[PDB]
Amino acid sequence: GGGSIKEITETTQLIVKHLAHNGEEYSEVVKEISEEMEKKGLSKEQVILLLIHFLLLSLVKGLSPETTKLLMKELIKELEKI
Repeated sequence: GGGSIKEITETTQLIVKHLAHNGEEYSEVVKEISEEMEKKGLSKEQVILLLIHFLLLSLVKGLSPETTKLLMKELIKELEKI
């Protein structure tokens, strides 16, 4: 439901640090993206969904950390409208 998402965030950072040559640059994106999700009041379930969405953009689709950050920011905005 709600609460802190730092545990979910730190796990995602560690996941992407391990599976990407530029994992550190992705981890910083996870940090900035997670703080925006907790700012926008998104639920834990939305955070996990979006963090897994970030993992698939970065690690599966091969999108740069800057690209994924832009897409995650636009997805967070779309979520707060609903």
